[PDB]
Amino acid sequence: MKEFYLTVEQIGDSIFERYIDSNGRERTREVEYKPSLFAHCPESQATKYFDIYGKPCTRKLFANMRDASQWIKRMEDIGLEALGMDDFKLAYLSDTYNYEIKYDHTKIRVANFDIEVTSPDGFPEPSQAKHPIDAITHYDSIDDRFYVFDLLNSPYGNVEEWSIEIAAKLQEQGGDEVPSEIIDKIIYMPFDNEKELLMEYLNFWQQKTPVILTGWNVESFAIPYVYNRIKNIFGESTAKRLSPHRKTRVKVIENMYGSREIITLFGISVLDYIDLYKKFSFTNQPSYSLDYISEFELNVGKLKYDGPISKLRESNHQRYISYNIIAVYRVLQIDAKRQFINLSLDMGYYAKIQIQSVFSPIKTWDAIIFNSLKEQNKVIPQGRSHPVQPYPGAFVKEPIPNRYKYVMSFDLTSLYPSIIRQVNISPETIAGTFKVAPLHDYINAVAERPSDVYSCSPNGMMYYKDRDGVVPTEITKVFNQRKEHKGYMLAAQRNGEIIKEALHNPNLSVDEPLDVDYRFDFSDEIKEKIKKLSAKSLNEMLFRAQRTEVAGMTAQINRKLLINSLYGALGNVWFRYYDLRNATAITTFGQMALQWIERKVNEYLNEVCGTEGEAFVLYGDTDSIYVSADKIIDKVGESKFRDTNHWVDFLDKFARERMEPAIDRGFREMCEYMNNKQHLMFMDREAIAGPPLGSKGIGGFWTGKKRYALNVWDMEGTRYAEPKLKIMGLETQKSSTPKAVQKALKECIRRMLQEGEESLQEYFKEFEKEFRQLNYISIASVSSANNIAKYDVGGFPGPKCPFHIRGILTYNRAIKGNIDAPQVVEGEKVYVLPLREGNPFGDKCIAWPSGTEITDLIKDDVLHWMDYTVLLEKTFIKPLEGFTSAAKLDYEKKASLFDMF
DNA sequence: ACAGGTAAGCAGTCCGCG
DNA sequence: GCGGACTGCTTACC
Ligand SMILES: Cc1cn([C@H]2C[C@H](O)[C@@H](COP(=O)(O)OP(=O)(O)OP(=O)(O)O)O2)c(=O)[nH]c1=O
Ligand SMILES: [Ca+2]
Ligand SMILES: [Ca+2]
Ligand SMILES: [Ca+2]
Ligand SMILES: [Ca+2]
Repeated sequence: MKEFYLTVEQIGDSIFERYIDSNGRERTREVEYKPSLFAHCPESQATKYFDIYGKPCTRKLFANMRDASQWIKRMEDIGLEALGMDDFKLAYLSDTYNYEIKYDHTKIRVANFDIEVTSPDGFPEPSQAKHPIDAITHYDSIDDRFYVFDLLNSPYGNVEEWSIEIAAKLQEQGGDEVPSEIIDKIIYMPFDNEKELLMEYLNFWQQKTPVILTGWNVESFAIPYVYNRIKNIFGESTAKRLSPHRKTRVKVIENMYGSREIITLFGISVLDYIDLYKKFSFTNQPSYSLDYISEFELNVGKLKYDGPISKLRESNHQRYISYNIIAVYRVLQIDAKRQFINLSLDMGYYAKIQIQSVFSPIKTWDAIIFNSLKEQNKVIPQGRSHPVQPYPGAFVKEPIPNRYKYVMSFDLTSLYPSIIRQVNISPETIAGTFKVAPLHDYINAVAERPSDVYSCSPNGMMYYKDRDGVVPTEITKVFNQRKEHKGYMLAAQRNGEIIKEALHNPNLSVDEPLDVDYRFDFSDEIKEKIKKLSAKSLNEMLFRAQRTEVAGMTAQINRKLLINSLYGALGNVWFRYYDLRNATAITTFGQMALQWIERKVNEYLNEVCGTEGEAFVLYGDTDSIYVSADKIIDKVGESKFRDTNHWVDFLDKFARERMEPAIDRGFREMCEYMNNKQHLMFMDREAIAGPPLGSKGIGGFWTGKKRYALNVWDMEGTRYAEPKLKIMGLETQKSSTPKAVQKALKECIRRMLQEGEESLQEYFKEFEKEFRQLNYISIASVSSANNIAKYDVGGFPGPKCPFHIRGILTYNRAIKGNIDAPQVVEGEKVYVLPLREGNPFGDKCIAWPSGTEITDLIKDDVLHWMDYTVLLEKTFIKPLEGFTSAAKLDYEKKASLFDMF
């Protein structure tokens, strides 16, 4: 089979590669890569290498990478450009693998692990590595086994071996409840002492050397600690065994009152799962502990136990080890669902970069663009330095705060990416410029046509319509990929709504779920069978459908992230092809396009409907417009409408039959105006919102820019079984507003849109009345803790000290001394609560690490001095007042005027 | 260093106000 | 004895 790399590193004048050969065996080699750079030369001297702009270049082979590095320096010490790929690692791959890489993941060794360290002291700082490692669970994807390393003897207590039979029993039977599906894949290994533990671990690591190393927070804790622990004991010569090439690099970076350590192991690709989740999950969590995340993604338990984790191993060792095995497993479950590793490999092998580089859009695209240029024998430009500069972006229409019964939305596809393709924007397709007229002239189709021969943009740039352009081309490949995966996703969504509509006929029968591929729209034969299935079989299918959707989502939203990131890279000084002229061409064209079609859409509707000068487009943001469909329902009036689904199907057809075509002709015209390479401004219908038939609900409302809510019935072709709320920017969508309030505010909104003002007040009085009995954790607000020290001023708030920071300082003060209470980590999330006058803490609020309960020491005080009144006003009432106010409505009734009656 | 701009809402301060 | 006019900090929408 076609070969493919595993990892690659540059060490001195050599390149170290681990790869899979034609036979599927993992090999390693050390190459004295002879790099090759370029320099401009006289037009006469002819060759095959030309820079992206069409200039001749002479190629220079170098004895070794070191000589090529010194040549780039000498070249700058002179003032001449030094073209070519300066990152010799990438050049090496590009050379070694000149073909679309087809890899086999079953050959890639993905390791997953977690360790435990008892510490009565406090949190075992990896830099110090003072306490012993008493447990290690390491899962190997090739062997598909959990290798468990237990330390039975330690200065913190000796314990009896772990029992796998006990781990398997249910909690309720005094067991640990370790999943059945992995009990057989566990290899338990007890040890008399730490040295033998650590020593046996390293030999294991030698035999099963990880290619991809993942885990939860593994990069900032596990790895560092196991490195420094092995260092402080056997010496840095042994510790370096963790690297297959015996080479490590330790970067420091210490805070104002803390020491953090960054270890890099050459020959291994570390993908901390928390970093993968932060970048690809598209979520913003109140806490990032595995428990919180595990519950959010899998709906599993809280992994409970009694006492501090510091005393867990000593009092219930059986559970301690079982909990360590389960934690490692939970990450596997989350990944089996989100599939971030697969995504990483896909992106990695597509661009020919180190796998750990998928975190860098700039690196990713540099390699993609590079490889694409190599094929046409072109030479890439040299990276230059630039000063940062602000530049304009998208346009956002100021909405009129109010309610909106029926609303319909429209939106363009991969906007910026499409704009790049339509105008043919790229570092080498620049033709020139043109005197520009105020932006509103082009919108109003009044300004003179910029060019008759070139592709143009309202910002004054012109691009060749004839040529190709590596960016436009390379950006189209990834875009087509997204197209596909988005297809499978939306299908899984639709198939999913069917199963829900079917959960209304739960047939009293014993079954087994159908065997279908949820990536495709269910066929009639299937749609036929499902109607007869049981609530049991239907649910498993719903579950499988949703897991298919999530998998699709991951695949699609992240390819979208990538292409949108190429646009951003154009606006970043570190990008080899940085250029504000191109970035601005994109955003400016966007501002024009959005408003251009606003003018248009407002015409065709004022025309058709009949009225004149009536604003149908009530809002818009970057590439979307929300059109009011009241008059479109008025010209027919609530009449020939049997049930809600009636007019929803009505509007669906109106947009799909009339509105859209109009829009297509509106953008086709603009493409002509700007004389662009090709028309790709495709704007289709999005959401259809409004209240249920004959309801007291307002259907929707806006309060300001980026702040609105709508009761949607159909979204991009999916007809929900139950109306789904679409809220944007309101408190309900923010991680900082307490969970109880998000849930409560969302119910108020739901009642406010689906039902009338009566249901809202009814629920408002109810909530206000019960608010006091909610758990403290669910009514606490959340916030990140940045620059704590900065406003320290010796344990007290400083100048302009932030509420959450303040609340932290009061915390460290209430636990000051007894080093055992969890310390708030600089840069993490924290729960925050307001304290009434007279509290023993000496302040109006207190803060503590999120995803946790406050230390049992101060917990009862804070519970007693909680200012429920401020919490209700600030987090609930104030924002509620915002929604109802803008929507012309009241939550707490009003002066009946008929009072005394 | 390591995709980008737009915009809202909360507090903290400072300053005008019989 | 605050109101609002800025400013710093968060976090969401594109
Ligand atoms: C979400 C997002 C958008 N944008 C820009 C580029 C986008 O094309 C534009 C509009 O964003 P979106 O409408 O969110 O997305 P999209 O147009 O790219 O694609 P689609 O709706 O088909 O999924 O805003 C970014 O630069 N970065 C981002 O992270
Ligand atoms: Ca743990
Ligand atoms: Ca879009
Ligand atoms: Ca769409
Ligand atoms: Ca959009």
